Amino acid sequence: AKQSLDVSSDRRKARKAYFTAPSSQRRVLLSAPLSKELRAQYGIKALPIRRDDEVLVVRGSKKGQEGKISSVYRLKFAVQVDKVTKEKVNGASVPINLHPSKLVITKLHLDKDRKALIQRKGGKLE
Amino acid sequence: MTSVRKRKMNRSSVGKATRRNKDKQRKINIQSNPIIAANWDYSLTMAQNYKKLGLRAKLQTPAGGKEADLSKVVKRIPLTKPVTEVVKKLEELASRPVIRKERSQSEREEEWLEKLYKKHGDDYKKMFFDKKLNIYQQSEGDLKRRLLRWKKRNGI
Amino acid sequence: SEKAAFGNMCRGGRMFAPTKTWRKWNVKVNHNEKRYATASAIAATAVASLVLARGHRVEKIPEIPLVVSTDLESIQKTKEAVAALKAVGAHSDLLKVLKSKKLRAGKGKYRNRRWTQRRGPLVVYAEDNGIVKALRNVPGVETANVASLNLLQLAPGAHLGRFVIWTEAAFTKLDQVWGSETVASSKVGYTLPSHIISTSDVTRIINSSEIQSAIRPAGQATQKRTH
Amino acid sequence: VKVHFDQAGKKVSRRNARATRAAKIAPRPLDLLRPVVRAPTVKYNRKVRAGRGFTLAEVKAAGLTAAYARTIGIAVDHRRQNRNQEIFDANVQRLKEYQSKIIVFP
RNA sequence: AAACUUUCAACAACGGAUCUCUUGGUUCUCGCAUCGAUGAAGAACGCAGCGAAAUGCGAUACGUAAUGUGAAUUGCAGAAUUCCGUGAAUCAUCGAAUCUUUGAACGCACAUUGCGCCCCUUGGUAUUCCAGGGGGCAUGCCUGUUUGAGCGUCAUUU
RNA sequence: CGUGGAGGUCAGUGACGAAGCCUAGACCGUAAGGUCGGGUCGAACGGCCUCUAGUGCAGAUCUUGGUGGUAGUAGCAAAUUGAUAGAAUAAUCUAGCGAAACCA
RNA sequence: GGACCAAGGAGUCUAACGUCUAUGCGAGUGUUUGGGUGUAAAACCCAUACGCGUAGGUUGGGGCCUCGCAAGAGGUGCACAAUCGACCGAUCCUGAUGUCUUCGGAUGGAUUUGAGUAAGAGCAUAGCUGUUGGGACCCUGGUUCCUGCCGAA
RNA sequence: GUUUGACCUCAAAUCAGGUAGGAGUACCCGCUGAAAAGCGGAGGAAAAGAAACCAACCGGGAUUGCCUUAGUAACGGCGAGUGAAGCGGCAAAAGCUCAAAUUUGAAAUCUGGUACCUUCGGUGCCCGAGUUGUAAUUUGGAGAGGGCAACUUUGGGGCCGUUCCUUGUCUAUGUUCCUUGGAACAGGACGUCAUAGAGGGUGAGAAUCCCGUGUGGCGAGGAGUGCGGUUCUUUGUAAAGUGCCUUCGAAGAGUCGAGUUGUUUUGCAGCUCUAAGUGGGUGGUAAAUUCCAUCUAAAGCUAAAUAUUGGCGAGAGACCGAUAGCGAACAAGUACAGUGAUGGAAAGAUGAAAAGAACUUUGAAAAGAGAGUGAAAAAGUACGUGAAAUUGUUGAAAGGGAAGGGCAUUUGAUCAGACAUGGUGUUUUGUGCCCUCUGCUCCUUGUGGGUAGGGGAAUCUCGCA
Repeated sequence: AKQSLDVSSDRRKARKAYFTAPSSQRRVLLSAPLSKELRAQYGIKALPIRRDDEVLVVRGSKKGQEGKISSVYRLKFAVQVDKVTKEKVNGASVPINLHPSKLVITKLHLDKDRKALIQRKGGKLE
Repeated sequence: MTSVRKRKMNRSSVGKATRRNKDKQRKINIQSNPIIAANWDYSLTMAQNYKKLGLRAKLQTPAGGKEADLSKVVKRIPLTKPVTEVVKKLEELASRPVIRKERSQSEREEEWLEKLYKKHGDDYKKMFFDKKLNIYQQSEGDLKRRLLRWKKRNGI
Repeated sequence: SEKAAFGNMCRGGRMFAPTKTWRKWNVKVNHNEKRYATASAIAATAVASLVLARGHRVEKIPEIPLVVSTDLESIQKTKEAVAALKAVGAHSDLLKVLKSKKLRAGKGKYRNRRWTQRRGPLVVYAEDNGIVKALRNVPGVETANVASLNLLQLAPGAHLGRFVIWTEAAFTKLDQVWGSETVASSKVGYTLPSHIISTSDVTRIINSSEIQSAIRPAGQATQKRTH
Repeated sequence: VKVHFDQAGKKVSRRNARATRAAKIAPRPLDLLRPVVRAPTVKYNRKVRAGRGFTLAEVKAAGLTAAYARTIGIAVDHRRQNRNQEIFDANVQRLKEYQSKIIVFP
């Protein structure tokens, strides 16, 4: 359990931390676990998701679907993946706001910041 | 949290100047001797850790009860019914002589003594009543002390 | 709040009996009386009809009071100590506690008291050798030095006889802690207190031989109704 | 009206002080070397007690100066007067035992 | 007999009671010590592509610069990142700047948008005159520098 | 007997529906009350042994909120570029808007 | 005193004495100002002080024993009560042996005296309650569940 | 000398450098003060604080705070009641600086300006300040001058660590099958981690999905002398300490005190008077022409233990759950009211996702109706749930200027009203823990428990069918 005094376990404080979080903390919160293959690739379980990479959906009503992230809607703690949309009765399209805890990353978009992050997290990066 | 200041600081875009202190105030580093910093344990107490050292933690007469902590078995009285190590290390360190320097003499005044040594020789009653080169009129025996220090330094 | 219409019946008025801080919170207890309660709890933990009477899954354990070697204290990893309690046979009690995690029915759910669950084994050690870290993560288990022996940990909810596991050195050390007629007390001027009745069974005394000699013959044990 | 709710807390804080001060004073005790002193007031005149400081003359009888003795951690009171023999002698033995058990770093 | 009245039931109204939550209070404990003339707090006026309050800012105006992180922001619109980076972000951090008018409020005044004075810079024919830009100019007290004054006292034939 | 909260316990109940509401539905209690059916409903809640209290309402011309009658009545600035309109000549009716006092 | 209805809404807390009851110990009792300890406002341990208390007879008579089949008889007698005592302190006289001329109380009386001696009972915690004071049930009016038992002036 | 100059005083400076104010004010300290308000001044604490103390003892020993002293002493129409202190135990502990006699063989002291330098400063030079006294030394516990004997001691930097602060980063284990569900984070089966089963989020109760949590690790930038190593220097007849000897050996005056007045319950203040130096203050003491005790007033500083409804932060709660809790969970000191000082509300919940109702049509417009989304509009921005009072329609009944209930019964309407369907005996056949033979295994070792193989019911017998 909670051993440090400087850690707190109040529900009210925790929700006030969660909903009032700044966006730089949110991309740390908006994290998705990698695949078994990507864990076999880099030796690492979960990562902060961004928009350029590719993912699959492992829960929800749209389970067993996949795609590249269109945009990360950090303000709603959510992430619009391309091609997973509800088509309205006008015919227009609106994506389902997914949540990265229910997602599994399939193909990473690797960058120098990303490669250095994998290196600092102990990754066996090729 | 009902002062106007606290509510504005809550609603502000600044964010609270938050620092966490309560974890690190329990733990202390001892900061003073590296030997005690080695044998310090951060687990026992000030009291238990000083006892495990061998140093007397509080001087005298603690209020309350110490831990007698069950070192031995105490049996009932029948009433005659009918038929050191770190202490040793610090003791070596305090026993260790520091590399000390002998307090030498200054060049002008040892030269002054050298003038006196050739003017009078060794005798002190003549050099005590010497005006020239004893203008500070040094004490009878201070002369002896400085000359003996000068001789042990130089010139036997 | 101190000052924070004017009626107890009123909306927004001051309430009847503003709750003040200087109402008594802590309660002074005679020290011998507190020690007596702890002694009765310790004596009750042996019995294990009491432990079943509280509710524990101790039906397959080796004996009572359950005593394990002192080597248990030297375990510093959670999985090993849990496997050790499997090897004991308190596994069913642990599974009871683990299944028993329910959510609190009150408002106090959102007063940081959200979850509730039963209590399990109590491990008594003479000396820590990493055992208290190893059992910290498994739920329902609570460790105690023999010097403390917390009554709240002993008889939770004032129900006597929590399931208690002893280490070997702790069980010997209990003589040091409470004394006997042989070992003194290690507590200043304390004595393990006496009984007012020696034999715990009254029906044994009644049906012994000699009361059964001294006593007139009995009735029908229900009255024969006449008229 | 005041209630000591902090009675549990302040003690903890006080031991924190007794920790933290001790951190700075790491070999030395927290307390000085105080005299053993018999009490006044016939109700208490059989009682012996911890006193404030010894005297000049007693510390001289121990074989050191009080100005140096304050650096050794021996509490010294000038305004006390030594008037009993056995008090004086017992406190001298106390000073000697304290001298026996210290090791001083240069 | 209908209409009306009463009662009951059904459905529909009205109403917000109950239940369940809760970025709110309330109380206790622990640590820390930090506002100004280097212009506080407080007031006013503005600043967003599209804002009313809330927050933030000061004409460099929902900000500039710095540092870190590393692709967003999001109601719409619109830039992008040469993306393997000197780099988005209503991001974090924040140590360099800007800081409108007041306000202890400070050039004098003040029911005036009254009246100034001094210094520095530039230009308009510029040696005069004018225009622009910039910066100072409150009181008390202390120490020192400089300038005086006093029928205060004294000296003044080597 | 009932209510909020607390310790223990029933490895109690619960999205195959908790709590709450309704119930010209049944049952048990002398009663305080409790149990179930059905309907509605959506996320928590109970029994037992104890603890604790801001713990039980019909009234106090009690507090707050909601809704009546009065009453389509009084009456027409009673609250609502400028003002109730329409007709009676530009000197009663219709229309529109619409109270309060008081109320075992 | 009242238009109706919903919710809210009135003997709470604390301090000081007092009875009762329960509990621990017992002529002692009281850990928690404080110290040590800790899984940390919990629990556990406790030095020195302090607080409050402590510092004969007769008649019966619960019972018990003996005898008596029983009825009863005899004996020892708890608590407590009455009597007669005793002693201490007081009470008012006696006023010795001595006596510093005013000191002294020896002895003998006398009544009552007293939570007196003549072999302890208290301390601490909790609960329920009595009186008083803090706003102290709420604002003359109102004052919130049932049943049983007792029940006046 | 009618001149010139020292001073001294007082002015002036758009001269240089500094500083005061105001806000807040929980705690603190002063002043004023009723039936508290007010004023002034500070700080993280403040104040107080190193005895002109307390005591009467076998004496104690700065201040502060806690427990006890103690509801005692004392006071009080000795009425109401008011109401201490010594000691003891504890927390915390810490002590210092001036003012008095000369450095007179050298004002040895410092501000300021300037030039440099390693800049919370240093060095140099020069103005000044200052003898109407700035330094060194000495504050009674003495101390100073010498002398003797010895010993004993040295200071200043750097740098790198450490310590402290502010940060940054890394550090476990299922998203395995089935059911239900719109959504598994539910239920069941099988798991793994744990010094991590605190907490939160993710479309329902998530250790194992995510963030964290726990354990440790690696940094970064500062603060800093706290100490720990290195390194560079520091002496100049420099500074200090201890014992003995010798010679000396100076301290708070409009104060102490006295009277009075006010004020307080003895101090304080005002007015008047106003001292001493083997002095003075204070207290006991008496066998009395007393003795003894105990401090040094009228100058100053000092951490810590202490208070803290304010600030800056944390962490908690047998607290309240939207008429409660702050007035304010919400664009609350807001809207609003008052000329002002001031007073001061009401107001939380769509859904998992707005997926917030495309399109057709009525309709000025408001509102509809088809249609559709959604698990649910029995969730439509009037929105969780949706009670009562009260309203509308329909049905039934009753009434005709009828009011309500209690009992008891009809009539009408209506509801409930087996997942009941077995037992006993006999008989047929078949099967197995039935029979027989051959085993294995657990201990609680017996009046045991589990379990295998083949055979048989041809005969018996039990159970089952």
